Amino acid sequence: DANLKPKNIERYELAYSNPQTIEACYVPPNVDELYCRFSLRVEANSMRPY
Amino acid sequence: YGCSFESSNPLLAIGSLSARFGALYWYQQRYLSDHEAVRDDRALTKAIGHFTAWPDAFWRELQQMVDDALVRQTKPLNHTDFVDVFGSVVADCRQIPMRNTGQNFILKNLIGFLTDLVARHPQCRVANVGDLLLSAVDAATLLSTSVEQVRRLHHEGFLPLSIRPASRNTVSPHRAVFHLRHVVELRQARMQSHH
Repeated sequence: DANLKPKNIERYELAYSNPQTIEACYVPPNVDELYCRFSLRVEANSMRPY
Repeated sequence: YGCSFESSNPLLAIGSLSARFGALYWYQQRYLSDHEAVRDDRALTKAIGHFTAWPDAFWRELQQMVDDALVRQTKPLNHTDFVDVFGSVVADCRQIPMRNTGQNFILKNLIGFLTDLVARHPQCRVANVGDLLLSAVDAATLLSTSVEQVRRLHHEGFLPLSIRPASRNTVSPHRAVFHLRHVVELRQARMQSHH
C-alpha cells in the first residue's frame, strides 16, 4: 500500500498461482523455412494539395 | 512432606516434590472419574501400585485405542484429526508443570511410543496411521517449546503446511495442519539437548 504499509497478506496466500487465458503461435515441427510476403505501391502525390 | 527414597524402581518414586504432586493429580482425573466421595485416603492410596508396571502398561493403553479407533474409521486417514484417535492424551501432559523431557516422565513415555508407531508404518500409496494432522498447539507440546517458536520454524521452511487456507484469513492455533510423521522426524533431527 503506497510503499508504506506492506499489506496484511499471510505468508501462504502468495504461493498460489494466477491463472490466465492467452493466444500464442509456434512454428510446427520439421518445417525448414518460413515465408513472409507483402506488396507496396508508391504514388507521386505530394506535388499538389488534395 | 519429603521424598527420602532409595531403590526407586517405579517412575513415581523419584524427583522433586512438585513433580510428585503433579503425577497424582494426573492419575486422579484419568482413573478416579467416580464423583468425589471424600475417600481422600483410599482413593489415592492405589496410585503407587498402578505405576509399578508403567514402563510396560502405558503403551498398551495407547495401543488399545488405535485399534478401536481404526475400525470406526469414516474418512481416509490423511484428512483425519489427530485428536479423533487419541482423545487429547497430549494435552494432559501439560498438567505436570515442567517443560523438559528428563523430568516430566509422562511426556517422555508418550513420545517414546509415538516414535515407534511411526517407525513401523512407512509411507506408501494408501494413507495410514502417522499421517494424522496436528494443530499448532500440539506441535508446541511435543517439541517442548512455545507456540510462537513453531510459527518462526514454519516461516523458515523447516516444515511444510498441508491444508490450503482461504485468502484474507489466518490459520488459528486450534486448526489441525501438520502431519505426524513430519513432526516426529524433525524433533529427532534438530531438537535434542542435554535434558
